[PDB]
Amino acid sequence: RFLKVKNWETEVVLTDTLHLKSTLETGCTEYICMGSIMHPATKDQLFPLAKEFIDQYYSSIKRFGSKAHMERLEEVNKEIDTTSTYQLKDTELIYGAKHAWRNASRCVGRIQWSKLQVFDARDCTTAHGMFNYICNHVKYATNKGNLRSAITIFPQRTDGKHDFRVWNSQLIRYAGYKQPDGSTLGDPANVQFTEICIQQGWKPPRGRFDVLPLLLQANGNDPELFQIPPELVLEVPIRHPKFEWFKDLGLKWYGLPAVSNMLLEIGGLEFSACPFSGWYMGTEIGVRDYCDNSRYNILEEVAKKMNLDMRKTSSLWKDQALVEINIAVLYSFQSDKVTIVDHHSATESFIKHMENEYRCRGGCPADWVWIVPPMSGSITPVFHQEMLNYRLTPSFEYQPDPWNTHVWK
Amino acid sequence: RFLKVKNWETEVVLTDTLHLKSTLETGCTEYICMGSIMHPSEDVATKDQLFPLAKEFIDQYYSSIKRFGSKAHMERLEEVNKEIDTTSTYQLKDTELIYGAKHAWRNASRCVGRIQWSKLQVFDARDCTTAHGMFNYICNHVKYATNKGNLRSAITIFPQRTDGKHDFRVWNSQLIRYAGYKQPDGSTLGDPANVQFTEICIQQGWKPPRGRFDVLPLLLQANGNDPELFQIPPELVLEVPIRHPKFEWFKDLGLKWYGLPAVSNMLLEIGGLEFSACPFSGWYMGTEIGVRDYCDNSRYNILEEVAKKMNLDMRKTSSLWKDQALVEINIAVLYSFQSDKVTIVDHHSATESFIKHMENEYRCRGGCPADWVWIVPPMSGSITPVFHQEMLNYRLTPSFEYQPDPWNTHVWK
Ligand code: HEM
Ligand code: HEM
Ligand SMILES: Cc1cc(N)nc(CCc2cc(CCN)cc(F)c2F)c1
Ligand SMILES: Cc1cc(N)nc(CCc2cc(CCN)cc(F)c2F)c1
Ligand SMILES: Cc1cc(N)nc(CCc2cc(CCN)cc(F)c2F)c1
Ligand SMILES: C[C@H](O)[C@H](O)[C@H]1CNc2nc(N)[nH]c(=O)c2N1
Ligand SMILES: C[C@H](O)[C@H](O)[C@H]1CNc2nc(N)[nH]c(=O)c2N1
Ligand SMILES: [Zn+2]
Repeated sequence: RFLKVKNWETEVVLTDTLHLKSTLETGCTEYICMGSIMHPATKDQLFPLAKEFIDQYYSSIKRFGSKAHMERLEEVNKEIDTTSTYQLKDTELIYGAKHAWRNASRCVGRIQWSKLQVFDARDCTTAHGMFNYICNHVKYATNKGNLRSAITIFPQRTDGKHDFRVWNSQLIRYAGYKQPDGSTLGDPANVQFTEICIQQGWKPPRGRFDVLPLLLQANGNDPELFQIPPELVLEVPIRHPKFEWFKDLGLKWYGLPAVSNMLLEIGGLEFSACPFSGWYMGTEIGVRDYCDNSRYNILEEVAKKMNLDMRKTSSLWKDQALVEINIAVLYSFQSDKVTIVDHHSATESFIKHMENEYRCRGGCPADWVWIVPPMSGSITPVFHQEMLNYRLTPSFEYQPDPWNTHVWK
Repeated sequence: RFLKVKNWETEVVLTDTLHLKSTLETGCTEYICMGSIMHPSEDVATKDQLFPLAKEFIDQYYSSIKRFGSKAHMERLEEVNKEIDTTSTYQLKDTELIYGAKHAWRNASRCVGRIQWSKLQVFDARDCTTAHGMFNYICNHVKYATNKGNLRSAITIFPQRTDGKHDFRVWNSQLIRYAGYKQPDGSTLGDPANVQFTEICIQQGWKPPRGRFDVLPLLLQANGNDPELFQIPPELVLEVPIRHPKFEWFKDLGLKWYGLPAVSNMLLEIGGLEFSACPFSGWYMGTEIGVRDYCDNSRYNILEEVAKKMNLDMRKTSSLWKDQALVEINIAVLYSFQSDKVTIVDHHSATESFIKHMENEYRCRGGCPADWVWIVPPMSGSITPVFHQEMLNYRLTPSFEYQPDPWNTHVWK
């Protein structure tokens, strides 16, 4: 009734008891494992989700079953009778937001989990208010380059008709344009959203790295376009410490990764607009953003200027060019004093974290498929780490795109 | 009953119906996924356990040859059923043996090489009775499979398990491996992965040359008896010296690797029968050597030396000095194997072939069990197509399974 996991590089073994607290499906069964699938209330249903979280919280402050505690257990249960839902105390919102990050199985950055700055935006009511909260988030988090992790939490879902949503998948993305001759300008992953913003009245500059506008939806109304003041959008020009022609590539990338399309679930409530931001692992930019074939796809471009044998795959010209690109990302950010972590430091930090979590908490849900970096996998320590994956609450979940689901006016 | 998988690089979606035939545990539950665990958690079948397993294997063999429900199919079932009832086991026809072996390979969810599953040379060694006999069967396998560098997939199959007390085992984990010697001071000579098995060999009288690339003796076990030592004849062990197309100094490293990878510690399960000794071999993907064998810290661990020779700034990690030297190593391995006309496949060619295979298998067979954590190569993962491919993992039989290390199990005399 316990589970061990081994590190085959170190032969260290850890015992998992924390898993005895999951409930949502993994999607796997004893007959099929779905570890690589990207995606596998009423009166009744809300009470116990709230109940278990309050017990969770009060257990986290020594005072489990305390004289206080039951008054909150009382008050929360009382409020659900009247408003149907209920509202978290500031204490609960901060705990719940920090623990959703703590339980994000796919996040390698979680050693930093309790150093989360929470911004309570639950008094927001209009897209204009949303824009204001988001601008203050970006400015705080960017912090001239000394980035700090933060989340802004907008009002919880109530009936579905009046959701608050950030339609951008991230606060800061570059735009994607369909070129008349079948090709794509900018970031290909963003063609659809970019066409919506254009359809919505955005006047695109139609270059590669055009920062998309914010498309914010408050209280179920139609979304509205807002352009983020550029003085808040910190960007880095990508140069190489060896190749002088590298600056000639015209490459830049922004400094603030901020996820804005996910759903945060605390005690049964559903915060559908909860943008959060950290700082980059270099491979996110170098390997995935620049080198996916469905993204900026610069491998051919870089190897050409490196003059590499591009005919046979066994020359490993893609591998060589990949390493160089990621050297330039990490070097460009460090030269411009913008926070960045390479995949070796990042993965070394996550082994520490797993060690911490097993000692003080008894388990750390982790998704090997996402924690292992997209490059040089086995030379990082997480590659040889067995992990158990299980779903703990509070949690970040996916949700449908608003445009697939929104009935306009 | 109609599970979907998506490729996130191409948007292709495939429909899996084959999963309905799955069986033994994945190791996962609705509450915990174990897809990154390496393993799970007198033991021989009864007449009652065996009847169903055999029937279903026979039913599926006869379905494969478009003879399901035929009189041949019906007599075979009755022949098997009676044999299990009288002898508490049964013997596969040779045709069934070959189909079973090929389909355990087809079914092997961790194998990226499966596009070759049906071109497999099966050697029926079920008439073997002694360790000397095994040595001979293995020598023939090595020579056939090596083929002067034009490698050829093969398996040799020794007698099936009876009561567990009389098993055939190849105590080696692979038929060709380099010895590893721990030292007084904690350093290791050779291959640190093989320190234990080397010590066993030495205990059994093997006189070790104590070198960085010593081919281990074979340690063969017939019919539950004590294992016995045999030296593979060196002329049958094809090796490749590792050099680099650009760095003249790379040969000064003194690297070499053997050409033939051949797994000899697994168990082949066909129709409820267990062939505890079934060495099988193919050809290498370069990353197996150039990433895992040479660059794992618990292995030969040469990144340090190679970076040095490349004059790499190794002060910080964010120089990516390990990444940079790992690439030039794997370039050298591909270049060496190719230079000497020894069959090898790079990780990009191999993953592209496997996507092609996996699609054809959905189309023609209705699914293709795959283990993402093992299919993705341990370098440059996301620039290979398997990284963006959703995969369903389930156990199809016939199958290769892990089994305990024999030295942990065997009782001596
Ligand atoms: C502080 C620096 C951080 C780093 C270096 C980091 C690193 C990463 C990386 C590399 C991924 C993979 C993302 C992808 O491939 O698209 C990821 C996923 C994730 N991170 Fe972090 N992270 C950080 C902070 C945070 C914070 C502050 C939160 C929430 C408050 C968070 C929650 C998540 C979640 C929920 C995912 C899953 C994404 C998904 O399912 O698509 N992370 N993280
Ligand atoms: C023909 C060329 C082949 C190639 C290129 C190939 C490739 C691979 C690779 C790269 C692995 C991962 C191994 C590791 O990281 O330790 C693997 C695993 C495996 N292969 Fe293949 N293989 C080939 C032939 C075969 C054959 C002939 C069989 C059986 C008849 C087979 C059955 C397996 C099995 C059972 C595993 C799982 C190993 C384990 O879980 O320890 N393969 N293969
Ligand atoms: C909090 C956080 C930190 C970090 N270090 N990374 C992320 C993911 C960010 C991200 C992902 C994707 C692709 C998601 N499939 C595109 C982006 F523009 C983006 F910012 C989030
Ligand atoms: C048939 C086959 C083909 C291939 N291409 N690869 C393999 C795995 C072979 C192998 C694995 C390990 C590590 C096992 N823990 C060490 C070896 F020396 C070795 F040959 C098997
Ligand atoms: C998915 C799966 C495939 C297979 N053939 N057999 C099993 C049974 C138990 C088992 C064996 C192995 C080693 C053989 N792959 C790895 C596992 F994760 C595992 F659960 C499971
Ligand atoms: C813990 C983890 O499951 C382990 O390191 C696995 C990961 N993936 C692998 N993939 C392959 N091909 N070979 C391996 O040995 C491993 N090891
Ligand atoms: C198919 C596969 O599950 C999918 O491509 C996953 C694999 N691992 C990943 N890991 C990270 N960090 N990010 C990703 O987008 C993915 N994609
Ligand atoms: Zn699973």
